[PDB]
Amino acid sequence: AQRQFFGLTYNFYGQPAPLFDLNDLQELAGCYARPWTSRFSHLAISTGSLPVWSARYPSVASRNIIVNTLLGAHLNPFAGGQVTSHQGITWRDPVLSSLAPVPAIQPPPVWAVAENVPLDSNNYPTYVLNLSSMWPINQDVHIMTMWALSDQGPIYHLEVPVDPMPAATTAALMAYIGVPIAHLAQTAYRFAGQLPQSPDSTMVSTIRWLSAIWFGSLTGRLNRSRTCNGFYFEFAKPALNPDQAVLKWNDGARAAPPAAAQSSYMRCISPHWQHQIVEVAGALMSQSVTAVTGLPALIDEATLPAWSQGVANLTGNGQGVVPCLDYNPVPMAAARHLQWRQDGLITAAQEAQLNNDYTAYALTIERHLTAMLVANPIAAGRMPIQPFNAADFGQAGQTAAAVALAQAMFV
Amino acid sequence: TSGRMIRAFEGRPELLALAYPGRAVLPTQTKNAQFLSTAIADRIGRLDR
Repeated sequence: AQRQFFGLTYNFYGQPAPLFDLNDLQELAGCYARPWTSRFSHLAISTGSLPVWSARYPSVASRNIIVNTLLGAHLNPFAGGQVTSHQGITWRDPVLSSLAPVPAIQPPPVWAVAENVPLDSNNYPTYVLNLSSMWPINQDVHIMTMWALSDQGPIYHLEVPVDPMPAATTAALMAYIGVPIAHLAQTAYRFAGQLPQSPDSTMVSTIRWLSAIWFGSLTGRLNRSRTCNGFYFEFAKPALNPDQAVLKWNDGARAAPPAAAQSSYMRCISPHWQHQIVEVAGALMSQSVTAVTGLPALIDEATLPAWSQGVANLTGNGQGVVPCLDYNPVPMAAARHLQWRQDGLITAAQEAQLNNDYTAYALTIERHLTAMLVANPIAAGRMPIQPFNAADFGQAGQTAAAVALAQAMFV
Repeated sequence: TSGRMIRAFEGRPELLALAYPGRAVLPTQTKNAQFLSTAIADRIGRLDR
């Protein structure tokens, strides 16, 4: 199993302190006052399809964002090698089971406030000793890092080998027929969460393919007329249940393997993701794979924000540096619709209607978020939602390159 | 095979001997014994954590 990890904390958007309050620290959905393995606790039991959000957690991404900010204040052991306290709260034990008020016996030193501190598990030797019980820290820290590096949307990884899907993985995949993406993400999160796993594992490679397949269907390159290995994702009309994409197996044609190995990093370049479940689900699922196996290679700095330029174990500009692509959902949907009519699944009249429906749907997302931002100004003290500008909803980004990659990926 | 994990077969235990050929094989020299001597221990029982 992977015995070392690296990470990076969040960046204060000009504010002087991490953006959370004690109540946020008090109302986590999991076990009391523990951040680990909690990113899905708020929807383990569900009814209906309506997104879950509340007054002080007003977006589907809000809870996870808060958690990331929260962790940024207490991860000192992986930077300074010691446990510290902030505003009179610290960990119960060196195993970091949960947070608690500081005891009045041996108060640990007060944490010095800073941002974007690089992290290395080797600074804290006890983690190696207690790996069997501290394993979930590995997954969560990696998740936090993968979000901290971006100013606009979480970063995640894609790859497809030259060989066909190995038989062992196919045996596992049939267990996940007809399950929506969100459920799959929750399952993927739990798998890499509880116990340490080897990078070489049937389950790991299974999820890796799942990530690739979903992206291929996302562009519409994969559909019921062109499957990966019989697998593909089925979509509902965006006018209603716009997110209930599920996995299907089919007996039809299969896309041929790529000429060479393909791999890249992906990102959403528009604020839409903060209130769109499928982006969160896809990002987390891919990130879960990278968590257990580590980063295949450094990320290209060229398109990243300022604080992300040249992170020690994360970003670079040398030779073995995988580029990162980013896209906007609206043009992506248009391309997906275009693929469908080209493959003949739909007629052009339907394609025009689908674009109108989706654009209207996306408009509500923007309208909701922009109204929600002013209701929770970042200067208040906590950041339930990430700041943005109105123009960010119109950026096309590298969407053209994205669909080009998928076409080169599944062929 | 010490350290591996194997199933129980509580309903009728005689299946236990059949389920995992090779484990605890006598070093006698018989045709089946000679064959079973070539089994690889890592492929007994479950494979994953």
